[PDB]
Amino acid sequence: KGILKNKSQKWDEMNILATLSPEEREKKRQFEMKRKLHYNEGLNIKLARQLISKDLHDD
Amino acid sequence: KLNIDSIIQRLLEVRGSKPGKNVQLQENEIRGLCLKSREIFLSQPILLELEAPLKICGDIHGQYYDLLRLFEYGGFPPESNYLFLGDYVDRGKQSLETICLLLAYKIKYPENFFLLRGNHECASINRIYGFYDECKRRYNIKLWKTFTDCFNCLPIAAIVDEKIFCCHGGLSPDLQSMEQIRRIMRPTDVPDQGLLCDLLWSDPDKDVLGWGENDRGVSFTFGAEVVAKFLHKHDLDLICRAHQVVEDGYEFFAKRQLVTLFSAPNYCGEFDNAGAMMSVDETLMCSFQILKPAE
Repeated sequence: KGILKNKSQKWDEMNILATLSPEEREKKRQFEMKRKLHYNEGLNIKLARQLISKDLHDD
Repeated sequence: KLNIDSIIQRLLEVRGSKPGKNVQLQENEIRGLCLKSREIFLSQPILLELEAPLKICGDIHGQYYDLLRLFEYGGFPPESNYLFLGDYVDRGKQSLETICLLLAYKIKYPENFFLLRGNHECASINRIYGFYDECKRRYNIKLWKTFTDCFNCLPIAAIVDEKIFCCHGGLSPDLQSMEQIRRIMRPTDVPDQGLLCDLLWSDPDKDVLGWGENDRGVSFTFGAEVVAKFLHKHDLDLICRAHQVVEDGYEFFAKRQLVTLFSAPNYCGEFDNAGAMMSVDETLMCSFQILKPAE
């Protein structure tokens, strides 16, 4: 039986539990920096397009 | 004529194996999957209205073995219903297995299995971040072109029982009415700015008031009050999105009114994060199933 069509949302508090510091604050900052560095896709959009352009022109 | 039961069977054959074992489908099967799924996407709404119960997953980024871990935990289709939030390809080693299994399940259970579009389901990112190279190494450029056409037709957002809004990225400064989503025509590429860009690119930010600059260099950040106003205005309870690796697989924002889900543990051999999947039961009670990082 399908669920495509075309009450209140709650949290399972016991599930959430079951899943500050100068060391932990440092660990968080390192992660945030790693993540910022990793997400660089915005830098290469133009190049990606120029690559799609000229490979189209091969035909 | 395309044998879906065979394709699923062969893709699932590697279930017990050492991570990284390839499944080699024939070229014509892969493009069979693309052409048939494209049809199903175009035939269903661009803004999905869905009923609970269902499992919601975030980014997977070619981590096929981890996708199999998710189904093991949540139950293989059709034991459970699934909504994925996008970003199936790139970054990982096995984009093709990942997308093929997902597209196969979409074709076999078109009303119990759902895929949204992520920012990596777009040629402007695909060319560069692994998928194209995968396609050209194992098949040819032409196959990548076929996937592009399929991706261009993916739905963009979902509302679960009128209470949970789901998209890959987040809100848009241009999102005033749900009808604005419904109006987007497919097939379509992702524009450099505007509503469709934002839905796939934006991020929540603790330190921002209203709408701010995004470090990605595309789209925006939004603050907690923005999330609060949106839920209030459209009479919703929760925003569910993906798009950013988080350490525990999931992370709350704005007093639990938004949650970020990320389903790839040990993300691309560069992080040691958990992956999470969210379970939504019939009463909309939400719980989290974690894939812990390797030890």
